[PDB]
Amino acid sequence: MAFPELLDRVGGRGRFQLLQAVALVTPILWVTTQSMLENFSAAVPHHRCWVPLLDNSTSQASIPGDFGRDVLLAVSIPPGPDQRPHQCLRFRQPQWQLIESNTTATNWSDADTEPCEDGWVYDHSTFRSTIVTTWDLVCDSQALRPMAQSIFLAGILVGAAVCGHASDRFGRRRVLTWSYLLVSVSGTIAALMPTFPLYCLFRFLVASAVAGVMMNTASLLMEWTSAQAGPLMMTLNALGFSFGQVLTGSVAYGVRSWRMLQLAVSAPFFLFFVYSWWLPESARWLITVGRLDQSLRELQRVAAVNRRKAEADTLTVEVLRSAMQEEPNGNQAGARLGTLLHTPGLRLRTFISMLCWFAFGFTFFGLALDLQALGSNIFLLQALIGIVDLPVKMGSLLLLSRLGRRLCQASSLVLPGLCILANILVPREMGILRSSLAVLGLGSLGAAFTCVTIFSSELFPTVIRMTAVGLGQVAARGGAILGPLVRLLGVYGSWLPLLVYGVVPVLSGLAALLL
Ligand SMILES: CCc1oc2ccccc2c1C(=O)c1cc(Br)c(O)c(Br)c1
Repeated sequence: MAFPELLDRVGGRGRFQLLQAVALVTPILWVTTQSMLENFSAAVPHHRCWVPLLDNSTSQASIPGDFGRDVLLAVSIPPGPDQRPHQCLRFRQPQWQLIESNTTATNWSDADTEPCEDGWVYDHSTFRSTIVTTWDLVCDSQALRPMAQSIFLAGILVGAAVCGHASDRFGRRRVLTWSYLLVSVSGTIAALMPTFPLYCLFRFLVASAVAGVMMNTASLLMEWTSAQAGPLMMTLNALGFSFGQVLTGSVAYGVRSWRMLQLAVSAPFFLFFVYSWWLPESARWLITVGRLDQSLRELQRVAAVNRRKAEADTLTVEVLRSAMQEEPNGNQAGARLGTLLHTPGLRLRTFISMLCWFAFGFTFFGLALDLQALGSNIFLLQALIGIVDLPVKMGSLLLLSRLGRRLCQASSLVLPGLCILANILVPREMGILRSSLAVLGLGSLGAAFTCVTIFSSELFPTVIRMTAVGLGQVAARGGAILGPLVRLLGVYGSWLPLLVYGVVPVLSGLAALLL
């Protein structure tokens, strides 16, 4: 009397699973908002150096002559690479000579310019305040944003590991609801810190709790349903991320202050926590540990929801004990890691699998967090990524049976990569075509994640099937951390970050055909 018999006899498809799927997919949207808020809360607006002549009204009253704002801006600030006033320099001694056109204003030495020691001036047309405006992440401090994003992703990884151990030892629902509470508390606290390091630490905690809640939601959604309806729930979970993208765009358009935006994003998790208590605990894990009475109570409850009390009556403790006896043992999990790499037949498939996992995190998170440089309307670009993803994710499922198994991975990585590499070659004059290629590039990478999850299981044997999938997750998380740090290469040239973000997926796709 295995557990699947009990799950089928109490009802696997009836009602209850739909309600549980809704209640566990709703928080995924806000999980996505928390993950991708860093694009909007930390946007860098156009800035110019602070000038006593222009900004200070006391010096404004002392100006001899009614000089226009553009004239004074040209007098005070050297021109920049894009014919705009330069961001990080200022004339120490106001140059009245530059106004006259009889002198070619080209012989300016760096010794005549000094760093902006009196602050900066930011435009507030599109954003009222970001962390860059608040803590002056400009010039010499421009490299700290990728550090913050990498800290967030490392927090995701550490939280995933810690919550894995905690859910293995204590259960699913308890860790899930405590993750809800910790998300809410940590976000609310982070929305009020005065200094940058405290903000980074509390974002680290938020990321840890987000990883925990995502993993526990996935596990609970998978475990309470029969194997026949698993892919439908996985597809719903995948669509949850696109809906979260759309929600992130809408909410970021709604609120233009980073503190208020963070508070609004972190608020609904308390409402999730308050009702998370009513959710039934997973019966299989309760059977595994040995709390037969609690598992029987949950089984009776869930069968009562399915309006199947007549079949629910005959459940007995001895059947539960037999099911516990029939549970497979996890002792061999220690040696499953070694046999993946030591076996030559298994070694080559793992390396190809890891590269596919690695390419997704490295490419997507290095670009999905940098929509500022890919276009002007960040609000429209954020929503379009979610919108384009849905047709591609569903369309890729149909493509599986027709063109075969092997060709799927290569096509799902080469095409998104080539679009990114085509971004450089397109002239900057055509902005409409320039932005469209980037949208299709990152938008199509969503089908890559969905494909690899299904693909990895079927290759490996059932004995080590679970372990191999876990290794791919670690590589994807590890590749995410290295993503934002690539943007530091932009000082050499603007095309350098895009070349790495395009070349890497292509090689991963081209090496994927050898499986
Ligand atoms: C925003 C969700 C998320 O944040 C992470 C941080 C570190 C490693 C993985 C993730 C991760 C995913 O797994 C993921 C999976 C699928 Br399928 C998607 O279509 C999108 Br979009 C994201």
